[PDB]
Amino acid sequence: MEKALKIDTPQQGSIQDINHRVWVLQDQTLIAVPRKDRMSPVTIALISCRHVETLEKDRGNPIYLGLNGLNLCLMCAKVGDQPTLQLKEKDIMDLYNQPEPVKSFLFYHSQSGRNSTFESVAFPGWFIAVSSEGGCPLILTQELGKANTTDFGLTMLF
Repeated sequence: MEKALKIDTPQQGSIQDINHRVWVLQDQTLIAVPRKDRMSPVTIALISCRHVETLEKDRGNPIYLGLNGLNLCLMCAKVGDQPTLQLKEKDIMDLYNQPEPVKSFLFYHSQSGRNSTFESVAFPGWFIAVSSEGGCPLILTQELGKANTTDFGLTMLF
């Protein structure tokens, strides 16, 4: 069970509100559709990792998030070259329910001036990119040349 917090309840909402970038799971990949007739709204569920007792603390607080609709959540994968995101098949309420804080799916949450960032716990050095620039797919980046969006908020509701 959790220690003593006031944000244990799952907070589900969205991120499209940032720049009208709707997110759609398309052919096992999340892609932003900022201008498409075939768009589909989704939801983003965010919850703390109650089994943080065995996790790191120095680097920052690891938590988990997922899409609410087709049973899909963040998941680190590798293209046999470098790490990548795979939000397709994963459950968030399960990792919360059972003491299985799988770092490969957890992300350290941070903030830097009204902005929030999320770094891969199993593989630090990379940040999730919300893709609010042109309309790129949801991927992880380690360094960007002001071409992606790593620094942003969320529109999670409770």
